[PDB]
Amino acid sequence: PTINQLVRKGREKVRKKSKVPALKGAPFRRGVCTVVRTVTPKKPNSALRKVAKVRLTSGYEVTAYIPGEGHNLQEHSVVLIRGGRVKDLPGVRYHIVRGVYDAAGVKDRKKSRSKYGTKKPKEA
Amino acid sequence: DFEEKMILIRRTARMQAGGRRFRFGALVVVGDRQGRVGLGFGKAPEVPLAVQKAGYYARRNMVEVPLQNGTIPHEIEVEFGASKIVLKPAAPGTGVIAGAVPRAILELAGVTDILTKELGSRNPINIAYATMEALRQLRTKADVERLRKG
Amino acid sequence: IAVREARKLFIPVIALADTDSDPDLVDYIIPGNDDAIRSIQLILSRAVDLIIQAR
Amino acid sequence: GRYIGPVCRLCRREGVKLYLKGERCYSPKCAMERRPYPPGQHGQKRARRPSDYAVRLREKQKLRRIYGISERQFRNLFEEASKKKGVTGSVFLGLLESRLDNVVYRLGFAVSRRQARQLVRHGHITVNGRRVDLPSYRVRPGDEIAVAEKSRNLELIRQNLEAMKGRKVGPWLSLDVEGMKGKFLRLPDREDLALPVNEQLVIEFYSR
Amino acid sequence: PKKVLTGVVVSDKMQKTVTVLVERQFPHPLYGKVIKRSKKYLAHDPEEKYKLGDVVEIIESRPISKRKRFRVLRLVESGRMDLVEKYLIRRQNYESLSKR
Amino acid sequence: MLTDPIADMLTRIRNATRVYKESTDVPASRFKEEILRILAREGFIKGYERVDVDGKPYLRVYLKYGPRRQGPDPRPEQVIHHIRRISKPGRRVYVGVKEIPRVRRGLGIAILSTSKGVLTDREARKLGVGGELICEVW
RNA sequence: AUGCGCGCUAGGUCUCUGGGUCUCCUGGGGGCCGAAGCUAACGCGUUAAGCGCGCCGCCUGGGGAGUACGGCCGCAAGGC
RNA sequence: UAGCGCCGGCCAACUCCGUGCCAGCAGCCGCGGUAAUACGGAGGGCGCGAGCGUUACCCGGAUUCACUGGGCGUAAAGGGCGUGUAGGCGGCCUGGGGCGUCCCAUGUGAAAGACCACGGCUCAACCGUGGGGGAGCGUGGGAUACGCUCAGGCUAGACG
Ligand SMILES: [Zn+2]
Repeated sequence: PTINQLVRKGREKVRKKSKVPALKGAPFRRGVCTVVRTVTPKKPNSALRKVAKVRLTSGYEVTAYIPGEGHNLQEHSVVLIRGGRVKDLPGVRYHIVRGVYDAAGVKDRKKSRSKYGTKKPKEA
Repeated sequence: DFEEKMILIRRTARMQAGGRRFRFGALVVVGDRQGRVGLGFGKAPEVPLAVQKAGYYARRNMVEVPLQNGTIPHEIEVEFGASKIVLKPAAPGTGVIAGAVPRAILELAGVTDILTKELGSRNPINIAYATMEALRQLRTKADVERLRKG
Repeated sequence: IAVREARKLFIPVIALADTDSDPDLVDYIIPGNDDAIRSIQLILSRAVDLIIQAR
Repeated sequence: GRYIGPVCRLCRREGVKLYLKGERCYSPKCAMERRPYPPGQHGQKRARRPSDYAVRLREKQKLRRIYGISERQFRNLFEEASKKKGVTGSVFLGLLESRLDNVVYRLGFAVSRRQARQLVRHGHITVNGRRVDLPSYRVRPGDEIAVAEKSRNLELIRQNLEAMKGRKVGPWLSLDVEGMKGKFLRLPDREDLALPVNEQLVIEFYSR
Repeated sequence: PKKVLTGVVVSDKMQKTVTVLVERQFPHPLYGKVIKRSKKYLAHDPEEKYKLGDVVEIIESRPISKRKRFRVLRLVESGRMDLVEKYLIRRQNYESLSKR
Repeated sequence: MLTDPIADMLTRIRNATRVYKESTDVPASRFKEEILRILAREGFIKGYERVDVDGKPYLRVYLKYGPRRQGPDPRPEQVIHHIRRISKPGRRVYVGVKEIPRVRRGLGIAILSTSKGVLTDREARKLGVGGELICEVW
């Protein structure tokens, strides 16, 4: 456009929208698990992905994902939610930190222990 | 006598009477790191033959580059199709700041210090052609004076 | 086509060009008629005589 | 701290006779004279053509491992050199050679940069008649790098300085062997160092 | 020093008061184009010797009223009515800019 | 209508140059002739003179080219490759002494309308004055 | 599927309408090829989609959606 | 005291077993149905190192709001068409003003932060002492080319 048009109207700045609205601008939220249900991937993938349903310290209540091999998630477990989205499952936008509040680190991990929080295995 | 460099191997397919028939194309840069650069694009049913054809084409199609202190006399910007390149002179001890294609092309030129930016479309072939054109469109003080003053 | 090929290989072009011709593609040009056999014969004869003499 | 562990494995990986292990890397045991291929299960296979990033990273790693300092310190030195004036490569190489440990190694008080680092850290070395015990200390032209009066009778320094008799030290360094003391004359030039590194790749690496 | 502005009288419908439209030009902060703006100042005149379409000159002064802080110094040029009707038409265009 | 005379002159020069004419005509003006003399001094044009066309003052500009090139496309190299107009009606561009651009590392020229007449970038820097930035030529 | 106004950049050919000294020159309007040039390409090309200037109106991934809410205009269907 | 991440391409690091669309990985493309360098574990390797990863937010990459630096025949984008208000823009030649514009001097632009130099903590972080730079705005003076304004003319635009 002309300089006059730019003076009169100008350019509008683009606004980013958060992909994790439930967190309310926090890295993590502590929630309470309600329903532990397995579901199916989108299309090319076929599995039984474990999904929790959690009510957070915020006003929100959103579906989560449980990463690892095995979990001890009950219907009343108090757990910390995390960022990250699963491409397969249509609706989940959050992960779970394994081994913080009620959840425990998936047993006998040996390679990637920072994720799936597990203590260093004692060798003898 | 001349150094050879590889840009890309791409495999293209044409349909036939119920079947896919392939062909290979190679973009190759040929230079001597003294101010001579050659770029060739060769299509052949096989990768070795494509490379050979590209080398041949590059050897035929050569450009002289007017270097000084291992850099470009003046800044330039050239658009080739929907792709734009920018070249700028740089002080000694800067390095070749470029993408894969411009860095590869300017390395064999003997250029040591340059600032570049790839704009518009970023098709490697078009970028390479734009770079070659930009190199072809460089003038020194002597050339400018000879044109103007005579 | 021949003119184009001569351009490609840096071979100087001599032509007996006429009204409907492009002077730019010809380095050494003879502006004359390319029809009317008389003219063609005259120019070619003179040129060939000069070539023979210059051997 | 710094890198602690095997040495000539780096010689192999870089594929150049890196003089890191003192004297053994001179005698036919540098692992370059025998088994000169990179370490690992696939060390002796046909290697694919390295990428631009691969080449630049290898160059930077080789240069860093020559001096054996932290990556953070290397980055800091690069930034300091870049922010300075003159040619970035030349200034960087000059700054890297100003380290006290490296100067000690160059003078011949030690057989290796690591041994020189240990000698500096343990306080055997003195600058301008004052004890300095920091490997990362930067020296200036016209500084006296000498051995402490306590460490003068050590067998290590004795053999080191006797073996340096009739041996030519760097042009920018002057050594008074009998006095067990040395001098820093000027910043070393690009040509002065016989480093198998093209600093342009280092500049290009840190550019991205 | 005290700020001095120049403008055209566009109102005299008040006792001992006139409305002066001060004109300002300045380059745009971003687009560099020279931009032209205007502002209205209530000026104090005790003698009522100034009329519409008079180019006057004002000076910063101690407050007289809520919106009065300027006094009239000198008449520069008179009968510049063109500016006055320009202002009036610009102002009168507003009725045609409503919604209801 | 015709809103910008100097832009018109630049466009005329460019258009005539791109078709390898020996001459071009532009309506006469003092500012135009000043620009023309500045261009001629730097050896961008062969020359100019004031002619009369159908009872109206005109300026005839003589264009300069390089030698006839070898091989395909034997058209001569241009002397004026690129001529833009910087300060246009509706957006005036002014620069101080510290902000006079260097065009093509000095291989080109920037023509300024300074308080001390129409100068180039070099003359403006030497004298130490700035003004309206008219055009850049390289 | 091409906003308006003005200026510059080879021509060839067919038409409508004027003027002159009437094989032809000179204006205006409508088509078809095509220099330079432009474009992702198709193509445009003195009736530019070329080279420039001034002003205006719009665009910022696809759906959801010309939908919902709010406002304005109509008898209504509906329109912005 | 030596740990942490990674080894399909981006992006530096490859083999053997368990596995058979299950368990699972994933930032994107996607990998897994018995010969997986992509899943799990080993050996090896790469990167950093008293740290290494993950999540949240900002900038960049994004020339993807484009003033520097975009576009509207067919990709998203010319208003259905006129007349016209405010506004924006504007022929040639002289003269007066110096509002924009340019230049010089000067006041301000606190300290701390940024830059340069030299120094004190054994080095560094940190700090100290000097020196500049600094968008902008007052104040005094100078210039008139281009905008502006004013006065007098011209016919190439426009109108009759
Ligand atoms: Zn070794």
